[PDB]
Amino acid sequence: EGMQFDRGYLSPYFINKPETGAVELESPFILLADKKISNIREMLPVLEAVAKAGKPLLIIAEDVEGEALATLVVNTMRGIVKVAAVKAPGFGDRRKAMLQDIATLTGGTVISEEIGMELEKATLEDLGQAKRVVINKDTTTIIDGV
Repeated sequence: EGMQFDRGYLSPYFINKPETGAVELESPFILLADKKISNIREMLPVLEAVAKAGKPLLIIAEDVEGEALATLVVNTMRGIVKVAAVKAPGFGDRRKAMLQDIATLTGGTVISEEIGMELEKATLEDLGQAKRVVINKDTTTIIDGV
């Protein structure tokens, strides 16, 4: 089964499983960010972290756009980074609540704009973990969250 929400990849170029036509990440770390990520400079700490741990990264945020989404995608296409990004589900307080539920499910911490919750201060410990994540055009599924 696995927890599944109605939000798909923010880019088909995150697809790493041709035979499926979808994104499939094994033993991924999951960044839960209740905010819009537009600058990759802010993402570097987490990106360095997952790379050192040798695991791919799923990003679930209010939105991943602009330069951050572009840079992320090109580097994914080039095989330099192992990531997939999707929008958090819901709107208003529902978004926050669902992000927290996913956080609890995966043992992660929801990064935000609040003091001490900055994305640039995020560590491997703030990331949720799951056995596998599957993302297609319409949905994201988190399987066996720690």
